[PDB]
Amino acid sequence: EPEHVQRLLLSSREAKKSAYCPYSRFPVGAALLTGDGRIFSGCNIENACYPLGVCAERTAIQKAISEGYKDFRAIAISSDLQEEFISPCGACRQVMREFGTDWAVYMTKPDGTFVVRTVQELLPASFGPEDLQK
Amino acid sequence: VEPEHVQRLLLSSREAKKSAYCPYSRFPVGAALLTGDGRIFSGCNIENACYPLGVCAERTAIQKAISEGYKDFRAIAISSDLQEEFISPCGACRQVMREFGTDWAVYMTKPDGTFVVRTVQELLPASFGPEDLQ
Amino acid sequence: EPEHVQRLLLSSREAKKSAYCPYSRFPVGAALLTGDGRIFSGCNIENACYPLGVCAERTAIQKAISEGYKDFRAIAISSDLQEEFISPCGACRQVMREFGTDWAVYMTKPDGTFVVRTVQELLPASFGPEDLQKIQ
Amino acid sequence: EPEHVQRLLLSSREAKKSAYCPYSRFPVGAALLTGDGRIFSGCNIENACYPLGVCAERTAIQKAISEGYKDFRAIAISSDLQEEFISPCGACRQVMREFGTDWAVYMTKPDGTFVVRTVQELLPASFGPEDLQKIQ
Ligand SMILES: O=C1N[C@H](O)CCN1[C@@H]1O[C@H](CO)[C@@H](O)[C@H]1O
Ligand SMILES: O=C1N[C@H](O)CCN1[C@@H]1O[C@H](CO)[C@@H](O)[C@H]1O
Ligand SMILES: O=C1N[C@H](O)CCN1[C@@H]1O[C@H](CO)[C@@H](O)[C@H]1O
Ligand SMILES: O=C1N[C@H](O)CCN1[C@@H]1O[C@H](CO)[C@@H](O)[C@H]1O
Ligand SMILES: [Zn+2]
Ligand SMILES: [Zn+2]
Ligand SMILES: [Zn+2]
Ligand SMILES: [Zn+2]
Repeated sequence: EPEHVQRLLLSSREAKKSAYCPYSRFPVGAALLTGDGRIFSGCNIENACYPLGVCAERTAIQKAISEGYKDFRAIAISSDLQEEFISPCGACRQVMREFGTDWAVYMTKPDGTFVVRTVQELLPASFGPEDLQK
Repeated sequence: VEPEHVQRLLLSSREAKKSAYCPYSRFPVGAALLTGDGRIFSGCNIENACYPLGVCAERTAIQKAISEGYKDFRAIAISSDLQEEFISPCGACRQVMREFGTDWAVYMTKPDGTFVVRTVQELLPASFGPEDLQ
Repeated sequence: EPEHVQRLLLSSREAKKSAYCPYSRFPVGAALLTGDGRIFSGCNIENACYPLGVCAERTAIQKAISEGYKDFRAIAISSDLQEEFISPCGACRQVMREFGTDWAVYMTKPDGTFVVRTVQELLPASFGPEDLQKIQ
Repeated sequence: EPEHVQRLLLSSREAKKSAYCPYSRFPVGAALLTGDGRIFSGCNIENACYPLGVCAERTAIQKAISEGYKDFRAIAISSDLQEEFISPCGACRQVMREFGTDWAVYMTKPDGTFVVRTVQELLPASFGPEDLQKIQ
């Protein structure tokens, strides 16, 4: 829905302002839209020990889940990288996939252009909960 | 930390634990942190079918706080369903805590409300940190 | 099958025996084939704190890199799932991609059947070194 | 220094040469001594996505486990930092603890000086395997 898309894209851009990224100096914002229209946002949060950082998409998803929301319709991602749409890393894709494959990922540039792909399209033939079921 | 803030933290952590996404371990964890200005942020563990892609309660709480512009932390309380052990932060959580200072308090609780309190410094002595990269 | 595929399949199946997986009871093996024909094995190694585990594919890659090998041709993955091909998680795909998009992932079943996809296919529109302007 | 200490320190220093760290430009080496005398080396291996990196200590431990070794006597860590002994991060401490608390961590400087602490001392009142035991 055009109302929700625009709010989501702006929320992702705004979330970027809170990024804690003194090591990469590469800020990332994300915003997730739930089934009932609520938006949760997040940013990357780095650690002196690089592996202990977290991505924007996961900050947003983790916030939503902690507040009792597991039904996601879309997630938008923003960065300062001008030359390419910001794409989720594989770890973020796997966390997205834990909560379904059919939902939309908006990969943006600072100028407001974007491309959309589903979680399924971004993580084909995925490992998932089904592997551990039965 | 005032007994009133401690009680608020204990209740917040236990309440947050109810939202835990942990179908793999069936080991729910909640956490609540207190900022300098008295705001409380809570979190829970959020697991993934690929075990390494989960996140701990403490980090969900810290990441939520940072995403909303708070990096000044006074205390964090942790809750679990383990009756016989105080719930202790894993080393990754200790390292994320340490990114935001060593002097603050960690309340490791039991379900009955008894707890052990230690500083981040005490839990992670001679720590790796931002100074290693200066 | 070609000799190198036979090698990948056997080494990956063997690697699974070393899995440290008391929590999931889901053992995974991986075998990584380098450009010069050397195979590096790996397995999942879990931790009481679930997020601190590592996957088989990353164990294998990390072993190869630590020994000075960065030219990877193929990696095979093995599990105990008889009725599913074992697929790499997104984190493993991202680590694979750090070392290139143009190499093969063999997703196997215990009966020795498999599906092959490239890293590029498994991680379309990949985040990577270009995002940090490291390709210069 | 005892012969096994000399070996640990030299192997850890040598392991640093293999570091894949184009993002931090902060190379780390580790050397893990098993009960039977075998040394496993490791180095940090970074990723364009910073969280997908791995530390030297875990590279070494994961290699050892993958080859069937779980009895660890000591681990030494090396870096290019002259001003500070290189200390393991909390994640590495937690992985060390999965395999016991009574063993030794040598935190070194490039000049060969070091401080030694046990895993227990570096990770007091630790979360561990017992937290997840079925019967309590
Ligand atoms: O937030 C992100 N989302 C994408 O999925 C990948 C990249 N990032 C973050 O960008 C910085 C550089 O890797 C890191 O801080 C990293 O976590
Ligand atoms: O939230 C946690 N806090 C402590 O730091 C460690 C343990 N956990 C969580 O407990 C489950 C079992 O490892 C996992 O889901 C794990 O993330
Ligand atoms: O080794 C793996 N490779 C694939 O990328 C994903 C699955 N795994 C491992 O399987 C167990 C369950 O998630 C875990 O121990 C997990 O790390
Ligand atoms: O290997 C390490 N051992 C210590 O436990 C912590 C630091 N590191 C590594 O140093 C770089 C900067 O955080 C990173 O590549 C990081 O993984
Ligand atoms: Zn990511
Ligand atoms: Zn933890
Ligand atoms: Zn994996
Ligand atoms: Zn480490």
